[PDB]
Amino acid sequence: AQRQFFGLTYNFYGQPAPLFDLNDLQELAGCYARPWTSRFSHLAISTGSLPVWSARYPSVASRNIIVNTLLGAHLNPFAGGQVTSHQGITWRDPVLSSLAPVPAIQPPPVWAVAENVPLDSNNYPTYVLNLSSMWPINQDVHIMTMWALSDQGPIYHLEVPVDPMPAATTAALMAYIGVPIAHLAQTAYRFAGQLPQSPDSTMVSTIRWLSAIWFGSLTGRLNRSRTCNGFYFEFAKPALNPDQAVLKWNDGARAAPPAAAQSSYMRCISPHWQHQIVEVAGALMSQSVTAVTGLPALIDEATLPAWSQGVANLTGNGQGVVPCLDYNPVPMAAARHLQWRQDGLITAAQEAQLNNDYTAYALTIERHLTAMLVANPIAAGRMPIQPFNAADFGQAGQTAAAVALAQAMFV
Amino acid sequence: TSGRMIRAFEGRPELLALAYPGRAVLPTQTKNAQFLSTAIADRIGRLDR
Repeated sequence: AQRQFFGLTYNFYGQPAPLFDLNDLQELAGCYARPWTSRFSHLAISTGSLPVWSARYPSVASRNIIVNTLLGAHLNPFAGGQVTSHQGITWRDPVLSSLAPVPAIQPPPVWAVAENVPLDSNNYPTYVLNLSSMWPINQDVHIMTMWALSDQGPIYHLEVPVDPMPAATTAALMAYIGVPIAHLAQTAYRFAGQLPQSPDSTMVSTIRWLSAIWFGSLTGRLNRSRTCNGFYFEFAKPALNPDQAVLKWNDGARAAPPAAAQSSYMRCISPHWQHQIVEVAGALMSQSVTAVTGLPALIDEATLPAWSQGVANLTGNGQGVVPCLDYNPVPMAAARHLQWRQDGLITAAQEAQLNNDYTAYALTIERHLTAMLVANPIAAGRMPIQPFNAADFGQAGQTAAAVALAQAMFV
Repeated sequence: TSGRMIRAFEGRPELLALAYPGRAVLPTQTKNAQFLSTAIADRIGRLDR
């Protein structure tokens, strides 16, 4: 199993302190006052399809964002090698089971406030000793890092080998027929969460393919007329249940393997993701794979924000540096619709209607978020939602390159 | 095979001997014994954590 990890904390958007309050620290959905393995606790039991959000957690991404900010204040052991306290709260034990008020016996030193501190598990030797019980820290820290590096949307990884899907993985995949993406993400999160796993594992490679397949269907390159290995994702009309994409197996044609190995990093370049479940689900699922196996290679700095330029174990500009692509959902949907009519699944009249429906749907997302931002100004003290500008909803980004990659990926 | 994990077969235990050929094989020299001597221990029982 992977015995070392690296990470990076969040960046204060000009504010002087991490953006959370004690109540946020008090109302986590999991076990009391523990951040680990909690990113899905708020929807383990569900009814209906309506997104879950509340007054002080007003977006589907809000809870996870808060958690990331929260962790940024207490991860000192992986930077300074010691446990510290902030505003009179610290960990119960060196195993970091949960947070608690500081005891009045041996108060640990007060944490010095800073941002974007690089992290290395080797600074804290006890983690190696207690790996069997501290394993979930590995997954969560990696998740936090993968979000901290971006100013606009979480970063995640894609790859497809030259060989066909190995038989062992196919045996596992049939267990996940007809399950929506969100459920799959929750399952993927739990798998890499509880116990340490080897990078070489049937389950790991299974999820890796799942990530690739979903992206291929996302562009519409994969559909019921062109499957990966019989697998593909089925979509509902965006006018209603716009997110209930599920996995299907089919007996039809299969896309041929790529000429060479393909791999890249992906990102959403528009604020839409903060209130769109499928982006969160896809990002987390891919990130879960990278968590257990580590980063295949450094990320290209060229398109990243300022604080992300040249992170020690994360970003670079040398030779073995995988580029990162980013896209906007609206043009992506248009391309997906275009693929469908080209493959003949739909007629052009339907394609025009689908674009109108989706654009209207996306408009509500923007309208909701922009109204929600002013209701929770970042200067208040906590950041339930990430700041943005109105123009960010119109950026096309590298969407053209994205669909080009998928076409080169599944062929 | 010490350290591996194997199933129980509580309903009728005689299946236990059949389920995992090779484990605890006598070093006698018989045709089946000679064959079973070539089994690889890592492929007994479950494979994953």
